[PDB]
Amino acid sequence: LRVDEVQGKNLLTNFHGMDFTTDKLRSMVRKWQTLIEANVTVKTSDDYVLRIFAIAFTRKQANQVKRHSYAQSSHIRAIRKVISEILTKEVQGSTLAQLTSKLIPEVINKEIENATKDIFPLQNIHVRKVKLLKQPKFDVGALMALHG
Amino acid sequence: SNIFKLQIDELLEQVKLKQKHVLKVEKFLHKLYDILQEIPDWEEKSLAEVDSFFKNKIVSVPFVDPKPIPQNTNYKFNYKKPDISLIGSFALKAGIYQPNGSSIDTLLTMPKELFEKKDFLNFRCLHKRSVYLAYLTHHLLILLKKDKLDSFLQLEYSYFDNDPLLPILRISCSKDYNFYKTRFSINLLIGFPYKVFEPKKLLPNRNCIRILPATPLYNFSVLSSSTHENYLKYLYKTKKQTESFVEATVLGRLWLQQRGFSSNMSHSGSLGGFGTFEFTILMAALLNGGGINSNKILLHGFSSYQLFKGVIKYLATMDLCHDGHLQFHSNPASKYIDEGFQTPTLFDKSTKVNILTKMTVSSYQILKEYAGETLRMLNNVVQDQFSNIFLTNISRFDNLKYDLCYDVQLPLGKYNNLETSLAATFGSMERVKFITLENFLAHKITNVARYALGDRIKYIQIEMVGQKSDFPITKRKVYSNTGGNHFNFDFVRVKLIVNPSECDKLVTKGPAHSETMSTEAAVFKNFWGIKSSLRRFKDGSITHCCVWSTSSSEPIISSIVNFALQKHVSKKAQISNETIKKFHNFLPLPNLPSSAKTSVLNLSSFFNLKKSFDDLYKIIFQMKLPLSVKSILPVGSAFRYTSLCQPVPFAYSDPDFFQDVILEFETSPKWPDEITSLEKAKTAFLLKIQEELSANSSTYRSFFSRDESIPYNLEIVTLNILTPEGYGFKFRVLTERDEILYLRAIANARNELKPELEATFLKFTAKYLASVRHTRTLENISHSYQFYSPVVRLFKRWLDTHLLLGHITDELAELIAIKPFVDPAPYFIPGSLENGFLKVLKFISQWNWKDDPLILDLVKPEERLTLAQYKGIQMNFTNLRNSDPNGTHLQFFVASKNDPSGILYSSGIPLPIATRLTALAKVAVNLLQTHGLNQQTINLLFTPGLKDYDFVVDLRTPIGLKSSCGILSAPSNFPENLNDLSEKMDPTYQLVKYLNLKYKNSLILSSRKYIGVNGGEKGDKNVITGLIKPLFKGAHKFRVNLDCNVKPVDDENVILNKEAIFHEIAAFGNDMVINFETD
Amino acid sequence: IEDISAMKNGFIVVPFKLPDHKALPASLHFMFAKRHQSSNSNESDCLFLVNLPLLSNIEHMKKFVGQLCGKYDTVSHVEELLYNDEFGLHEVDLSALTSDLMSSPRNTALLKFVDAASINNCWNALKKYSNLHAKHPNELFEWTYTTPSFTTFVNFYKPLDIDYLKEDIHTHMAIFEQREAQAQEDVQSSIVDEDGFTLVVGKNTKSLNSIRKKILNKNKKAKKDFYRFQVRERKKQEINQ
Repeated sequence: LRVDEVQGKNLLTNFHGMDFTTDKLRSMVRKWQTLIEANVTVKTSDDYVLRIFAIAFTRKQANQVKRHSYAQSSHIRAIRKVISEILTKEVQGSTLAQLTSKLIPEVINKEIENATKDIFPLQNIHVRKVKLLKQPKFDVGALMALHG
Repeated sequence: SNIFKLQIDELLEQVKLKQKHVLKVEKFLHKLYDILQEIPDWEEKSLAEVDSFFKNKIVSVPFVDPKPIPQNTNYKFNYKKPDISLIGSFALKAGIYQPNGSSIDTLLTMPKELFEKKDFLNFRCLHKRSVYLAYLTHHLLILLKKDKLDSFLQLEYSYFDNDPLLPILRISCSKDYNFYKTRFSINLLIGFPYKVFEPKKLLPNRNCIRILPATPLYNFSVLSSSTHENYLKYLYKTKKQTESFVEATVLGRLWLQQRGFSSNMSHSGSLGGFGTFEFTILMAALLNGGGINSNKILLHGFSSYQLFKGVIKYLATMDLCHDGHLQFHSNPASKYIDEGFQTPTLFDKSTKVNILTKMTVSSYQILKEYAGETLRMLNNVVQDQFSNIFLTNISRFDNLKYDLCYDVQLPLGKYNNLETSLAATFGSMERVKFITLENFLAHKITNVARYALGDRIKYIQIEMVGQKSDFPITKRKVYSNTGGNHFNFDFVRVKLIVNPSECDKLVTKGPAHSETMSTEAAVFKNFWGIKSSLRRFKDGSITHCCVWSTSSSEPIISSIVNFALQKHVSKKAQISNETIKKFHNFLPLPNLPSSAKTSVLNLSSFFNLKKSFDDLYKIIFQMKLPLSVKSILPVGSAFRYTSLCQPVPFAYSDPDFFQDVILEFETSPKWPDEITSLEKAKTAFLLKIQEELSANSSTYRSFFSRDESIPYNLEIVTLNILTPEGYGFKFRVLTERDEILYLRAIANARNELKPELEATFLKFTAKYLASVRHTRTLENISHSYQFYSPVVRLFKRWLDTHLLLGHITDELAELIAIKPFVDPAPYFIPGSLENGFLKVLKFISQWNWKDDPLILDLVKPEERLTLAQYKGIQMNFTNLRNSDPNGTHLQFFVASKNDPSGILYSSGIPLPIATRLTALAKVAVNLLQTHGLNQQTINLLFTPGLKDYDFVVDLRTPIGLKSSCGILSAPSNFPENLNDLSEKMDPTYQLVKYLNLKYKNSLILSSRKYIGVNGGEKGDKNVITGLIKPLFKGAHKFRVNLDCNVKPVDDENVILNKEAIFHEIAAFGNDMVINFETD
Repeated sequence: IEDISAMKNGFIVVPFKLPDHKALPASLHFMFAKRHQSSNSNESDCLFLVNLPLLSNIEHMKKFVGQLCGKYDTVSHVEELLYNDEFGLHEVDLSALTSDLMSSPRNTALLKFVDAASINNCWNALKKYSNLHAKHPNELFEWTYTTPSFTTFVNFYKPLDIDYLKEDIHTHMAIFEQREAQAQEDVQSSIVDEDGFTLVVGKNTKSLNSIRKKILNKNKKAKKDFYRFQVRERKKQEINQ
């Protein structure tokens, strides 16, 4: 959270980023699977620009006997393409208020999984990182309307 | 860079009539200079004789205050006759065919010896000017008496550029030798020699005159009268140099007159201070220089557009008044000094005069921004706007150029009452600083208001209105006992373009507090007095301030002007601004705790509704469902700050009580393929939400409507959750299998129903798919355009009062009302509720459908519609106006980046209602340009109906609805069973829509939907009108395709059964309707 | 003018009065009647009724013919109303336009009969009534507005009853899922044409209508060299230009 306005011994903060803790993705990576990762440079409905990341791990199905479940790298290109398309569509159609409200209940993840489950299974899709790059202007009234 | 040159050429072709109306007035000036050549001389005499000389003649001699007495005037006059010439605009051949009547200059210069080389004392220079012009006026009157041109010409004393110390004589051609077609007034000033002085006492800071306060108007006016041909000579040198100066002159002076900087004056409380000549000589200054390293920026060869661009860019970006200016030497380059002169400033070393001192600080500060705005609308390569650059006229109107204007009524009486009325200082040093009460009062009132507002306003303008720039032959100056004074006004109008963020900030703080008081804290306390106090804030800050009280009807900037006018200007003056009270009282005041003290920029009722929605939003996400909810997002007008009554808790009959919110579930591949079973699945999800919410969150109440607004699917059952905060929400379900299902209906429809179902899909896209980005952009744009939500609430009350808001869509109203903000050209961004509403009306009148669309981009000032997108929406506009070039079914084309098709929000409304809209637009601006702004003007401007609307059908309702609709003049419950909202709400809107849906071919109906915003102070008065189609004007034979009410009298013809149609109207609405009238 | 009740090509004026309004101080509504006999199931022997009034449900029409049978002893089997599009809602059928299953003149109405004697007796009784109202407008049997609109159409603000639309949604989705699995199985069987041909059907297509609509919606390599004549004509092109 980045402090932007300050009044009444308070600090009035706006969404500046989102990360994972390193032990989360280290608790996700296991060998004999492929990690697909995507990142787009998108602009929201404001003049904020975001670099938003995504990671997604290939899954072996139930009744799969062979141990690997690797991706065939054409499937990696197709999955990274559908992921980049769906999160550059989920931004540009959100504000930072609507996008923070979007990535609170992890719902872009279910969008990605439902878009991807006719290429590869792909367990635990995450977004892992949202980076602010450049911000438009101040707009104190919008900040105060975001707070209340 | 293709149509601007044709704009230049067509502008010159429309302003050039310079072959027939120039020769006759040329030869009339030829006869006039022969007249003054055969005028005779007048030998050396004095004032002691010349007072009784002019005693019992007909022509009086002008003067300035006080009348020069034979004590201090031992002064004598000489009458030497000079050479005549053509000066200024006519000297450089750029006269303009304004029908209001332009000018021409006459050279009556003087010899070096008739007037001594001691012109630096007590204005006897202009006194001998006055006596020379007086006897030349007298003998020109005798010479016209002998040459029989008495009847059609009238020689009148008038003001040379409104200057109270240089009066002149103008011919008015009042009603083979007659003159009644071209321009009227012909000026007569005198001139001086070029060298009558000493160099070291011509700067605007000197003084030698009586009791060392300096005198800018004296040492400027004497040097302006000195220089009337050196200017002409070096302007002829630069005219022989560049071949673009005549076209540059006509262009820039047309710019200046259409934005109001005509060469009147600014010092005397007048909009102006700058003109054609000043523009051309600073253009020549920029031509010869502009750079610190002697950098030339203006090349003496190129075109008119780039010359206009370079000089407007330079005088827009580079400062001249507050810090720095540039000088040039005419007899040649220019330099920049960083030394501000606290006046609009540019200097010579050849004429040694400060030119722009007819302009004041405020008029320069508004000139710089006018140039900057026209620069900023020259540097957009997307649109073409040369109407908005040159052809439009913003200074023809009074309250569109400025957001606020107050009538300072000054009944301050006579000069013996000046001391005991005016609370300021008048005396000797100020009478040598400023000339009169007019220009002193202008400087003092603008300085007092500028200090008392400061950061709450952008720019200030001051108007001594009623200013008479002419006075007849039988008087020496202006005799005017005009409404409580003896001076050249009747009241003042102070005008403000304001900072809308800082209007209703109820603290205008001063500097910080210390042990020893500052000069700034000192002048703060000498200013405010009983308001000046010491306050600590929540952030730990001891500061001096003055805390006001906010009010809805009275913006607190008005109370600041009232306070600092009734204390530091007069003690008995009045301030009048009641149009603002009229507009702010037309906005419905909400039934909220202490809602009369709340300002009009307070959106906290919407914010409280959004907080209740946040609670319900978290409850719906935390409940568990057969699908994960993708996103639940609101789309309501209350969520984009548009709702008419700002929503009170528990207002059943408020039509925008039930707000609309679109929830979508995750992209399931198990949605059905057929539309009615799809909608039964969507409402199955809504029933599951209902059952879980009533089971767990027991304080929430919910029931089901049945929506019919999207046609041909009569089962979109949105549930209506009534929250414990007194709010209601309409929950829709967007699935990804909806748009492709409707596009499928387009694909396999029969070929006579393809525009039918395409209109149905346009309604679906307008409701579900495009309204979401519509409310997103308007919610993000309302925070950068502050007054936009109250001007839309006024505009929608206006539409509902004129009973067209039943048909025209709210989103359409929001886009036509967002036009004066997101592209305001060439007006500024609206800083008033009144200015916003009047500029909405001016745009909807001035804008034409059949040629020009409404392509506008909803963004913040300083993502943009590019040239590609703009030419694309231009292309589909031209395609729509080739498939139908007269607007039969598509009347408005309002289009944005959010929806480039245009037809979305403006489809479906009839051409009768659209013609009524553009007619009421032109009617409103016509009455505003005829009458002017008064309480009765605004009263009729909101007075409904009473025009060629054919029906009047007056209705009631068994209970008033305004305690239960939140416009106050209390319900804080919900009924035990939810079938009582049905009797509480009003039915007239959907009953009229059902009637128009069944009578779509014979007559349109119209009504009002917000019932008691227009229906009296009780809230029951609804009206219905009808308009019969142009097809059903007479008596036609019955067919298969009549679709009307039949009543044949013969066997051939059939007529309407009008009596049966309104009998069944009353049998439909029998408890509600009370009366019927046939216009 | 009153005395005329029969238009040029098969039309009958049917007038009747209207009740009291407080703000109407001769209010009379018309019907245009015309018999027609077609060969269809519901298009046989119907009276085209133009300008049947606002919200014309079954109850006052049944009352109309009941008082007709109470006045002139006329037998009539009329318990139905067909093509009753009052407002203009059901001009298109969007379910049949979007999908195959659960499926398969403006300001007129159908008043359909059963028998030749029935339509004959009611027809000359209504022609006799048109002629006797053209002779005297006073003592026709008149309409009692036992208002159907105040109950049957006052639902614009009423809450929908929960168990009722619960059961409607339930039974509708039951029969839809039943015929949807039927429409899938009927394509995922073996469809062998009578001569020899088995129809290619996709893996998860679930209907035939979507297949034939996909047909309706979906209604070379190179060379510039390599041959004797092609290199010959290219040499001729370099000689030419």
